[PDB]
Amino acid sequence: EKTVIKNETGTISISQLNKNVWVHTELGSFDGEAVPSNGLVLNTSKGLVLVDSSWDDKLTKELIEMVEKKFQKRVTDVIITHAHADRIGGIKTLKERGIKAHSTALTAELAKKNGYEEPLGDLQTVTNLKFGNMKVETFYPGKGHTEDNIVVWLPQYNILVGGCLVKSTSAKDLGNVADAYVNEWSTSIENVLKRYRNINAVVPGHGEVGDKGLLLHTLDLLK
Ligand SMILES: [Zn+2]
Ligand SMILES: [Zn+2]
Repeated sequence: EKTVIKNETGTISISQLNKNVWVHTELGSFDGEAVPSNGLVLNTSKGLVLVDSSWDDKLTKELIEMVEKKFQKRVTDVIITHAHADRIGGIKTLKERGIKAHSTALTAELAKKNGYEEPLGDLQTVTNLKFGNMKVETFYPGKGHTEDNIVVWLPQYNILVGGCLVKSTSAKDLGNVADAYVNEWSTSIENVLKRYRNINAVVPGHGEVGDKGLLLHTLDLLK
């Protein structure tokens, strides 16, 4: 069984996928309803790297503090996968702590438009990063859940962070489609399936970790 570690109220939890990769999950509170959100923690020889922040600054601060204490190293970098609050809500905390906040230019453009502090806008359609020995690829597959959503691939593990482009099994509909492109979203998923033909685990933006079947599930929800 996978190691799971929580804060006191259970609003932040980390679950181990392998020696150096954990999923972080936080509960936001909205109209009295708990709404969970996932990202990744990468434990690298040169610091911790997160995929996504959290709903707000309070949660982002607590997440950073938890992982820095546990892994005994600093959070150095975060990859922001689109400009909604569950992804980027902690950007003020990142910037003031000197944590590098990577994003596409479009994500940065949308963040600014919406009144958030800006991430770096450094990621291209395909970008390859390396942190210590940890390899990370970012990929913009096209519009879907939002116009700017990217996925993150760990080629040493064939782990895909689908983010909010990819729905969990428990999701029975597409959720928030105000900012979505539902006629393009299938093609974007197909672009991911074509790029990564052998996938070991898929982390959705919300809900339980799964596998390639989550991509197929999302295709079915788009019919
Ligand atoms: Zn979103
Ligand atoms: Zn989301």
